[PDB]
Amino acid sequence: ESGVLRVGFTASAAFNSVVPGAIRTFKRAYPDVRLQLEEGNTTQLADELNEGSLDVAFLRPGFTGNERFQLRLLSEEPMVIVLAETHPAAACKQIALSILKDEFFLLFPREIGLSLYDAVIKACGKAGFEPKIGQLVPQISSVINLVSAEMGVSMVPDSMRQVNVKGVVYRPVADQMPVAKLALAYRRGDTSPTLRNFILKVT
Amino acid sequence: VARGESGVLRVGFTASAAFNSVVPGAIRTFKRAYPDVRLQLEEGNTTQLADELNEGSLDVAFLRPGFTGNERFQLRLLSEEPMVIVLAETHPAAACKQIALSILKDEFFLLFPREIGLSLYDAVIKACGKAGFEPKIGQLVPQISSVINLVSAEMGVSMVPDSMRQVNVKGVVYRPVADQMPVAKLALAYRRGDTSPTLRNFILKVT
Ligand SMILES: O=C(O)CCc1ccccc1
Ligand SMILES: [Cl-]
Ligand SMILES: [Cl-]
Repeated sequence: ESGVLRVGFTASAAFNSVVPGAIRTFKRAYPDVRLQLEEGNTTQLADELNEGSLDVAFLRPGFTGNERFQLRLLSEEPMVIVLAETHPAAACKQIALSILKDEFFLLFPREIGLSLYDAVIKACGKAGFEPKIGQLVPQISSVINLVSAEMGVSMVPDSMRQVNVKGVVYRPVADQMPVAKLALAYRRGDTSPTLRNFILKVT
Repeated sequence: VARGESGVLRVGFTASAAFNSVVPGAIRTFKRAYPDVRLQLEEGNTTQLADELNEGSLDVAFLRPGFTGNERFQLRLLSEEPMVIVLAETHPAAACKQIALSILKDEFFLLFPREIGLSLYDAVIKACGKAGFEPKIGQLVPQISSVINLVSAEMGVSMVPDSMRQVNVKGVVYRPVADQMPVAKLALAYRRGDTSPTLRNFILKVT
């Protein structure tokens, strides 16, 4: 219809084409709706849904509260490896996650950064080891730039390939099939026509 | 032994600054040539990084000059860099190789909170200010990366450093500004009189 709609997403989720593609499709079909967009991590985006300062969110499932919200599983992209071009393993078409047992891992801060981190370590432990914590920077951008500086490595969703930083390469892992999970989140009982049309343009 | 071969150096940099090739390049060079120093890297906006320099929780920073209180620190001006226009592929102005800023006087602009960004925000307003308008503030997001993803959603336009060409997001292109010459300055800030050897060797690898 027409009105306001507060849409949230994680910075890493925004690269996933389904996030700007849904905002594009909704902006075109309902150009009178006042869109108000927000960026934030999974837990903070959930607190806004609870309090009411947000209507729908592109977040990662598994957070503590997925029962009291309506969760629409969206897509599953694979997790690739960020490698410095100077690294000798960059020549490999596919990397065994086992090969990076002796490298530092630049990941999200262990605290509010609860998304993806837990997915890296779970896929990483399956290769039979636990990554030593390298540098902890709260943004994917700086994670990828810090790999360019030869400060370590990391695992990122395949949608991170759009960050074409000179000096880094993106290679999938052949040992396993790690994936990044995304979900559409909104409260269980919402009657907003402006919101309703959004889940319909997403799905 | 205490000649900078070993020890701890804390380096700071802003989000946008990291994309510039000087920041990563300097770090690897220092790392390569001084493996045994514990590098403690961290991100922050220029205001936060400078305060960390003054308070002693940070040894050197890659920040943007001009911030208030910068005369208290030693600033080595790094290489300047032009500011390009970001816009969706579907934008009709994307067909041009160079864009005039007066073209987008009513176009919604996708900027960032002035608190998270002082200089780049100032450069944007000052550029459009010379173009003869104040930018229609559309949405505000915290990381720059996110304005490029939001510009992919046709939610407006924005102006970012030329380093962000590396953000090759499907649906956005970058075209330089033709009617003016916006720029994005970068400096290396440290304490005037910090004689930490590890710090001094680091300045050598930057300049
Ligand atoms: O580099 C940035 O991320 C924005 C530039 C900036 C940020 C904060 C203060 C001055 C300049
Ligand atoms: Cl000096
Ligand atoms: Cl001086």
